[PDB]
Amino acid sequence: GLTRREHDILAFERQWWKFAGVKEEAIKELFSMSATRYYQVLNALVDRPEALAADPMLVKRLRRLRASRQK
Amino acid sequence: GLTRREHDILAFERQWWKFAGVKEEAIKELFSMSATRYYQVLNALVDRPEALAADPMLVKRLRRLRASRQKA
Repeated sequence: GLTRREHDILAFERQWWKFAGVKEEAIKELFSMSATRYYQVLNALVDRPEALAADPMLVKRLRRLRASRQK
Repeated sequence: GLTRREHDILAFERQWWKFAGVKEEAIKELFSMSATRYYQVLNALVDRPEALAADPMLVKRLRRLRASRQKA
């Protein structure tokens, strides 16, 4: 039943899912922490003005993603 | 005012944020469709019975990621 393009979308999408699988591992091995605690730290850090100075483009978009899940 | 771990966390996060950008561009060049219409097709496709059968874990995470994105 799956069309060719439906087959290709799923296969393409899955590759981004296996990326999520490496990031979890990379967090565990790079900083020696759970993925959950990593995002708790990222949460707190994003609102610090010092983080904004460091990478202005990145934390502006992290802030926008934050504000769209609540508002 | 940033510690070493905090600067590294932000650099590490920058790489994955750059990945999401490349995914959008890949959506537009490969499938020649806008990102929003891609997720329309993708999300309508999860409800299709043959998609659940062909791959259990992908749609199950995709089903579980929109259910959570909706419940609150």
